[PDB]
Amino acid sequence: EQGIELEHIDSKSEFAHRIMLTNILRMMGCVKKQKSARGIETRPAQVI
Amino acid sequence: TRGTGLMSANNIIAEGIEKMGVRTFSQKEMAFNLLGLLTPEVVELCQKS
Amino acid sequence: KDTYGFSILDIVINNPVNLTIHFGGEKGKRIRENYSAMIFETIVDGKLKTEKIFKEINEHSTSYTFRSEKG
Repeated sequence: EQGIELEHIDSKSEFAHRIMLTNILRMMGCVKKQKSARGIETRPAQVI
Repeated sequence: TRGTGLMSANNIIAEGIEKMGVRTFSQKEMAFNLLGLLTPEVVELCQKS
Repeated sequence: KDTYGFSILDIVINNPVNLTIHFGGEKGKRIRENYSAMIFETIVDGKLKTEKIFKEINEHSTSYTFRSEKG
């Protein structure tokens, strides 16, 4: 995101926000659900 | 980190920034730093908190 | 499940060929300690000989696998 100041925040910035935060939280959630559906409690995934 | 899609446009001032006594990193150096967080000791540390 | 991180019901129902125990987190560390403690004491020429079951499991182990051929 280059040259996008506060007043230029539009579709592209919202999509970038989705990629870099919202769907990262969703990916963590998906891994949590897969691990719990299989009762895995002692093999945690380190998120960097 | 010099050389990425997020910072490439700033390679030309890295030398002066370093002259201030600060350290910039090559991508290889930063990857080595990050892989430092996957060693067993840091992994156990993360499991603690 | 609480002591050794495996379900006997699961073994009876599904009969897996291999079974891995993971020693991650606080519960994982407690289970690993349980595994480490147990031993196979024996008498040799009238003397105790304390071996250790699971010689592969030490305080740096992150898992352990039970193996078999068909289940």
